[PDB]
Amino acid sequence: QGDIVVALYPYDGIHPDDLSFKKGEKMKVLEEHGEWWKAKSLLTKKEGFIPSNYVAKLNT
Amino acid sequence: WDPGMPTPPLPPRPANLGERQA
Repeated sequence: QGDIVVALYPYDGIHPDDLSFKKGEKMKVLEEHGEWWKAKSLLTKKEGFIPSNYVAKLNT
Repeated sequence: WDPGMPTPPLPPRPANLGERQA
């Protein structure tokens, strides 16, 4: 369903809905499409689209 | 080291994926 990923670099909140995340930050994926998955910021429940490049899976 | 501030380019967003809602 929703896997957990960690940001390797800050995203860049440019869109009004994009979820901003920083490097080393942990995020929860809810629906990974094919290039931009919408994760949730553990900071305080932030939900926004995250790029499939900045963040990486907890594994590799 | 020296810099300490990396950041790869993001994806393109299929049909405004990470852009707007749908």
